[PDB]
Parts: sequence; C-alpha cells; structure tokens
Amino acid sequence: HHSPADPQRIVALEFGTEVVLEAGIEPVGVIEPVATLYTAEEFEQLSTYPVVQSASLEINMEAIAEAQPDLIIGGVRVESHDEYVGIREDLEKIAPTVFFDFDGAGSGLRNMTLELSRVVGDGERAEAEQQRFEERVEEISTAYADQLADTTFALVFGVDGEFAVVNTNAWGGEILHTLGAKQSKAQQPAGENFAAFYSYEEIDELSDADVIFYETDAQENPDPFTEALLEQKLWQSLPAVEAGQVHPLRYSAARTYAQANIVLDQIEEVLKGL
Amino acid sequence: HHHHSIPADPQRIVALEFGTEVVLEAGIEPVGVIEPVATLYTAEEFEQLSTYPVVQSASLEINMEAIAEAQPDLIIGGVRVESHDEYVGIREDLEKIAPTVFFDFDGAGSGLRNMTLELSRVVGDGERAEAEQQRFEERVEEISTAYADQLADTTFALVFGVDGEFAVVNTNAWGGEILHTLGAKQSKAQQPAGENFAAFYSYEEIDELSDADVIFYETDAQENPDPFTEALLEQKLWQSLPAVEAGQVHPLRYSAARTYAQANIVLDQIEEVLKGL
Amino acid sequence: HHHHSPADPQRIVALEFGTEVVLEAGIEPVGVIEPVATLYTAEEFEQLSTYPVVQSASLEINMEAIAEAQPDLIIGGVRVESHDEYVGIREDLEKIAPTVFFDFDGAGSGLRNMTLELSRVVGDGERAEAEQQRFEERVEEISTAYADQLADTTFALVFGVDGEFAVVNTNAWGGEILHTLGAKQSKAQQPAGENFAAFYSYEEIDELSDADVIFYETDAQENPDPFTEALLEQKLWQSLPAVEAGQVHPLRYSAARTYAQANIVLDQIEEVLKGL
Amino acid sequence: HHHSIPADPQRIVALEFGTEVVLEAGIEPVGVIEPVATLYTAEEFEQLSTYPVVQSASLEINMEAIAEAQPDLIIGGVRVESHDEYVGIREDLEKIAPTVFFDFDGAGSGLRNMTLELSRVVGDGERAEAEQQRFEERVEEISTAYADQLADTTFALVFGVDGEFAVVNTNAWGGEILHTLGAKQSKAQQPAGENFAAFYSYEEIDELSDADVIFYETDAQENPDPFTEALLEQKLWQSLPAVEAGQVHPLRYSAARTYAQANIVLDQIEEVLKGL
Repeated sequence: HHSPADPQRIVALEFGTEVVLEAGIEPVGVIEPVATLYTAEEFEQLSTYPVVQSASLEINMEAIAEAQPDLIIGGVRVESHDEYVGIREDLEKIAPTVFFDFDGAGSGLRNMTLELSRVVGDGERAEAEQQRFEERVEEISTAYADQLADTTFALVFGVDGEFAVVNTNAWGGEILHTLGAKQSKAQQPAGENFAAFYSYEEIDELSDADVIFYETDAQENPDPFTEALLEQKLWQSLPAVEAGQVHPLRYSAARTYAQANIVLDQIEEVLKGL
Repeated sequence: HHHHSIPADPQRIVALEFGTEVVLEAGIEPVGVIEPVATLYTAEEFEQLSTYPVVQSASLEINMEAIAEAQPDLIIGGVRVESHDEYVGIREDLEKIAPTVFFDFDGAGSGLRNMTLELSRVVGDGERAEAEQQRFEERVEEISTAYADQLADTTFALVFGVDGEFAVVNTNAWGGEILHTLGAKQSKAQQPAGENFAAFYSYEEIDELSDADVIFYETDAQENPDPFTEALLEQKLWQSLPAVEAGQVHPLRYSAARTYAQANIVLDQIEEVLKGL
Repeated sequence: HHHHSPADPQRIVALEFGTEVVLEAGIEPVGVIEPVATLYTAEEFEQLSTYPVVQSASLEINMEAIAEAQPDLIIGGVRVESHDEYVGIREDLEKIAPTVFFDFDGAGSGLRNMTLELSRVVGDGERAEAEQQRFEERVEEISTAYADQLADTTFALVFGVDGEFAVVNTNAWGGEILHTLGAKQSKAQQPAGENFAAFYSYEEIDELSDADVIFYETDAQENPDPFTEALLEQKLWQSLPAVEAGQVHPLRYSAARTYAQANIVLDQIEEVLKGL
Repeated sequence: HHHSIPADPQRIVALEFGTEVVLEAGIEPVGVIEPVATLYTAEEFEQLSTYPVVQSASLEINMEAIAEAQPDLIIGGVRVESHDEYVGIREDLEKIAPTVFFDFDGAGSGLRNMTLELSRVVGDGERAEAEQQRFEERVEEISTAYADQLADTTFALVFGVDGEFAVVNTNAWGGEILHTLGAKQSKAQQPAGENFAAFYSYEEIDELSDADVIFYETDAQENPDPFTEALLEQKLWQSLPAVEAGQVHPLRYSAARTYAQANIVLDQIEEVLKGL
C-alpha cells in the first residue's frame, strides 16, 4: 500500500499471464497455458503465443532470447528466492527482469500480481481493483452480518481418491474468513496447511455445512475429481446437498484483485438467497 | 488565518463533502447532502442523513440537476488543496444555482478541523465551533500537565488494517497527530513513514510494535473495527505484543477528526486510557 | 381566503361532499349523492337512505331527478383537476336552482376548508368556523401536553389494498393531521416522495419496524376493509415491534372531510398518546 | 404494483400468461403459446387457433418459431421459483427481441398483479388499472352488503382430477378471492397447509359434509371438465348436505389470471350471495 517505461515486448513467466491478460497486452513468450486458469477464449488466444517455460517451471533461456523482449515478468515462491536471484542474473543478460515474491496461498498472490501489473504500466486498473475489493468486503461483511454468522460454509475440491476442504488461510477460504463467515469443523484439522484432506468414507465430515462451494475452472465446470466427489453416495445425504445449497465457485485461487472480486460477487449471490 | 481576537442565518444549505459534519454539529437540516457513508456517523445520525436528498456521490461526482432542484440559499464543502484548480470551475458552475463556499485543506492534521471551523462560521454556527476549538486547546493543556508522568513513560501506537497488511499512523495524520500535539510519544514503528501518513507492514513484521505500551486501533463511529483491522487483531503474532499481554489495546473513534468536536472525543478517549495507567 | 377576522335555503340538493355539510348543519336535504356506508355511522347511513338519490357513486348527475326535488340551492365539492368540466355542469344545473361549487387541491387541509365554505353557503357558517378554531386550539393543546410523547414516539398510518399495503405520507389524510400535530412518522413513508402514500409487498412489512405506534384505517364504525384486515393477518406483521407491544389501533375518518371529522382524528390520536 | 422496450409495440409474442393480456388489450399477437380451450371463450379459442404456435403446453419454448414470427416484443410470466432458469432464457430470447418477463409468487393475488404489469407494457395500462380499482371497490362493497351471509355460510371450491378430487385452499384461485372476501370455507381446506389444494379420494368426499354451498370449477362456458363431472356422480357427493339441498354452483374463471377475470369470479359469488 502507498501513502523500462512503456514496454513493448513482454515475456510472462509463471503468474505473469494473468497480469498481461488483465492489461490488454499481448505477450511475446509465455508459460505453458493450463486451460483451467482461463476463459476458453483466453486459452485459445494464449495457445498461439510462444511457449517459453514448461508447466513444471523449467525455463527455456533460448526461447526467451529468440522472443527478444524489453521485459521479463514473473512471480516467485518466497522459499525459492535464493534459486531465482541466480535465474534473474542469468536472464538479465537478455532483458530487464522483474520477479516478485509472495508467501502462502492468501493475499500474497493478489498483492504480488498487483506489483507486476504496476511494472507493466497497468498500475491504475490494478490499484482500482484493490480498492474495490477492500470496499466490498466492508460492504458485504456488514450488510449480511446476520447471514454470515448464522451460516456454516464449506469450500471443497476433489483430488484423486480424496477431497479437500480449503482452510482459512488460502484461496476462497481466506476470502470467506476475512468476510467473517464461519466454516465447517472439517476445516480445523488443516492447521497451517491450505486444506484438510479426507476419504470418500469421511464425506459426513461436511454434515454441519449449510452451504457448500465447490471449486471450478474459469468456465464454471468442475474438474473430473471434483465431479467424482459430487457423484459419491454419501454426498447425497448432506444437509447442505439435499437442501439444494451446493454452488460452484469460479476463480477460487484469486491470483489477482479482479479475480478476488469475482469470488466476492459469487459469495454475495449466495448470501442474498439466504 | 483561522483564529480570531453570504446569507446571515442560511435556510436551505447543500452540504457537499465535509459539510455533513458542519450542519450536524449546528443542528441544521440540509436540503441536499453528499451520500452518507455509515462509518463516519452514529447510528442515529445515519438514519437522519438518509432522509435527505443525495446530491453528490461517495466518489465525489456532483449532481448539478439535483442541487438546483433543492433550491438552496448556500452550498458548502471542503476541498483537498491538490484539487484547488479543478474546484475553481466547480464553484463557477454551482454559483449559478446559489452562493457557493468551498474551503481548502492541506494534509491530514489540524488542517481538517480548521477548514470545518471555517464552514461552521459561514453557516452561522461560529460561536459553538470556536468554543470547541477553545476547548480542544484548553484540554490539551489540562491533560498534558495532569498526566505528564504517564505521557513521559508510555509509548503509544495507533494502527489500522488493510488487506493482508497493517498501517501505523504517523505523527502528521489523524489520531497519530492528536497524540503528538498532546505530547504523547509513539512507537518507532512510525519511522518509515517520513512525510507519509502511515508506515505499512506485513503480518510478519508485527513485532515492530513491540515498542508499544498502549495500542489504539481505528474503529467507526460506533466502536466497530472494519474486517481488515479485525483480521490484524486475530493474528497469532499479535498475541505476543507486550501491549496485548497487558490488556492495553483499545478502540479509537474519530481518529480522523474532521471537526474540533471530533478531536475532543479523541482526547476524551485518550484520557480514559491515561487514567488507567 | 378561508379564515375570517340565497339567504335562508329550505331545500338543498347535496352532490359530492355536500352530504357531510348538511348532516353537520342538522339540515334535511331534498336530494343527495349515493350514500356509501363506509363514510357514515350506522344511524347517519339509515337517515341518508330515505333521501332521493340524485348523483351516482361514480359521480354521474341526474338532472331530471334534481329538478323534481325542487331545490333552491345545489351544493358540492369539485377536485380542482376537474374544474373545467364543472363550469359546464354548473351552467346546466343553474337553470334549476342556484348552484355553488367549490374546488379543492391535494389531500391535506384543502378539503376541510372547502367544506367550511360549503358550510358557510348553507347557513352553518358559525358552527363550521367554530370547529375550525377548535381544531386549531386542540392541535396547540395536545402538542404541548404530550410534547415528550410526540418527541419520542414514531407513528405510522397504514391501509391495505389487494396484495400490497400502503404507508400514508406526511402530506395526506391522517398522515397530514399527524404531521400538522408535529408527531414523527416512520421512515417507511420516504419512498412516497410527493405522492400520498408508499406501497409495499407483504415481504416488505419489516419496513415498519421503525414504528412505536401503528394506526390502521377503518370505516366510520371502526371496521377495517377486507384488504386492511388482510394485512393484519400476515405472518410478518406479528413480528413488528409495534405489534409485539400491543400498540396497533384503529383510526376513523383518516381522510377527514370536515373540521369536525379532523377533530375526531385528534381525539383518537390523543387517547393513544395518554397510554404511552 | 400500485401507482399514486417499444413504446407502441406492433408485433407481440405471447408466452404463458401473455395470451390473456393481448386478448384483453384488443391486440393480435404474432405468435402465441399453445392455446388451451378451457382458458378462453369459444370465440377466443377460434381466433387463438390461427396464430403461430411458439410454446408447447409443457412450456418448452421453441426459439426458432419465435424468430420466424419476428416480434417487436416478447411478453410473459414466470413462476418466481424458476427465476434462475429464466435468466438464461431471457438472455437467449433477447437476441430476438426485447423481452419482458414478470415474476409471480403463488396462485393468489400474484397472478392478477403480474398481468396488470404486462398489460401496462403493451400499453393497455388504463383499462387494466381501471379493473384493479373496480375489484378493490367491489370486494369492499360485497363484503359489507352481505356480511351476514358471509358469516353464516360455509363455502367450498372443488375440482376433479383423474381418480381423485381437490378442494381449493384460501391462498389460491377462487379460494383466495373467497378468503379475501371474508367468507369461511369448509374444514376440507385444512390438510393443504401451505399447499394450493387438498386432494382426496372418492372415499373422502364426506369431508365436505360441513359445507352449506359448493362451487365446482368450470371452463369459460360453464361446462365442467370430465374429471369434475365424474366427481359430481359419486355416491358420496350425492349425499352431501349442500348437494341434496340444491346449493351447488358452477364458477367460471376460478384461476383469476387477470383483474377482469377476478371480477367475474366476484359477480358469480355475489349472485349466490343474493339468493341466500
């Protein structure tokens, strides 16, 4: 918070993609697009751009050279800071390179990307969105204070053979918490971790929820593992389920403030219905 | 100059930004007001303000048509000095409707409550407003000498929360300036601010406030923290601060004292805490 | 001006709003508009049925039946919106007897002053004026005897309609007389603006959570219409602070047509103020 | 709803509930939901049968047919429980032409108010508003003109289905208009709770033993449907006090989709109220 100008050819490494898309910029090189992170049109568009870093984060220094950038941007997990002071000294031979660190799975992401989209000179819309967020959690937290306190929420997604319950310190779970919304006792075992994991045998764990969000991709479709969860026998017995209070939640990860505001939009729609 | 040594008695006042408090304090019912923001007002005050025609948006966009319709005899408001040229133009426009008085203010300290003193005068409520300024000055002297010892020993802090970060208010802004004016000392967590109104910190850096014997956090006019300040208060690392362990963390209403009446309530709150030390 | 500082009419036809004038004057009309029994006490209604009907409830005037009543004076009120229409009619009617129409605007004090003039025309000027001064003295008297109540207490005046209810505004009928008194009334009336009431769905009944006292309109004999009765029967209604506390009351003559009726509103608002 | 996108639409497509509105407006529609004869007069049904069908009796909307009709405006009503589902339909339909859907809660006053809205939009606002006020006046009129009979007489509104029969509750159709009116209705209502109707077998017809008068639903031309007809043949129907006593009557337009219809329900209840 507060109290190489005008770049033409930007390479966007991990967490860079969202910044440039939000900025209206076409990047000259990009990390390998995973389709779950983008609207179908954004995925189709990104697939025409040169792939410069793999989904497993190994960087092609020759691809980046070939793309001839003014500016390389990226987000870095703080625990690998040491590894990346080497990477950016190397990369700086090719162009001015800006990494930013973030810590955890909460506000660190939307703040890290706030930075990056300043650097590419989109600082105004970004800052706009940060302020919008801060005003809306203020607005929503008080307007639905009764609902938020009465209601037990849960936010889930499926993995292979197991389902997760997102914690108070990550993705949409953080945003629910900041909002003053209480969440299932299934959450508590997570501790410092971002989620607590359970077997299909343990689905009853969610029986105290009045509303359940499940994570979906940018097109409101669940991945096959979440889909496998919503198909389990025990899932049909949940008070939240048989009461018809199960909803999708797009952009759960909140990689930016625009995305975090779409999460709030979706929480509010569910709040009105109570 | 603010200390001393167009209609008299105006009937239909339109209170743009910072004019809301002026007319409230003067018991005047305006004919048009800036869109009420609930956190600036008491519960009772906010209901009352909701019965008046909105004439300006929270984002400061002015509805001239609605202002004309309210047929006012006086239009009042405060202007940030960096916008002075933009508002010479807004004044020309509005003056076709009614006599329009704007006052400028610089910064985040005593400027604000003097700009409102000026509006209070313009509005006919000069005597109460000057009384209140006289009172603020007298109490600062009274409290200063009566608690001299505590103010010398106690290191204070004033914090508020943003999304994922918190702020320490500087000595040149809001309640942090009223502490200073009084001669209270404040945590070294202030030091990065410089000329800015606050120093920002990660939840990691909460130890910086270890310094503080007492801590104030900013609330609304009804003593409630906003969610972000509440998120600060909940952190694990917060529970280790010496001021927290000692049970010396308190709400602070009207930290951003817009009027002298307001600044006097901040002094009131600072005095109760001083009595408890 | 309404405030001051055919001589002796024997056979009076009383068109719309004329009825209330002769009743108050003790005069027996020779012809009258169709009596609608919500407007009168039981007794008054019985007496008004034995008078030859001369104007329909939809305000259609029967010139033949008027002539046959042999009037020496035809009186009536006229909404000022229909002023033009009615110089035509007065022209036709004056060929039978002297015809006095009087215009009225709005839903506030307009009415009771127009009947005051009709009362003067008819020969009843003294009682009518007296009631007018009486209304004023009682508003002063009440206003200061229960200043504390009038200061604390938030009133609300409702009537029902089909599927919705109305909160009466400060500028009409019983909500005007409350305002004239200086009583304060629920925020629920704000959306009316310059209109005489604000409408709401039964889901919106908690807007009146505001109120310490609620009046509901009734007919001259203290029975609510079916639509109002509909409203008191709703579920949400029994969760209203005003309803929990037993402060819901009828109000006759809410749309006070004369100063006598306006005084009976005051009378009713006074008996409520004692109880608080 | 009470007072205190083409302006002059040429080509209207009437989805469910629009049919009554354009009929009432004098407007020929350029496409229509599948006509159901029971809802219309014989004349009305012939005319409706010449307009391009655009929606099925099961409310599957044929987007294509709608486009071939090239409408100005697409009107219709929507059950508020399907509000969600229909935000995708409107966004679809609005590719074709400006779409005005109005939500309605329940089977009672909801309907006639939701059609009042639609009647405004196609510019028949005056007549439609006129009926609304005429209804409200008549419910007051009839309620006090026959207060004795409403207090004394137990009513019931019934209709047949396949193998069973129904009693209309106080919150739906003509059962609501009876309630609104102050009429009491047979204990047969009570098993419905919040539902629109109680269903019984032919073995349970004696549950109407307490009714003094019974209305059976008919179509716009006073013929009962066959299921209703079969009800009226059952031994236990034939034994009911009200059936034996002569006091069993048809009731057209029980559904009261519009205020004009609702008023025809009233004329019919009034007619029976006279005879008592």
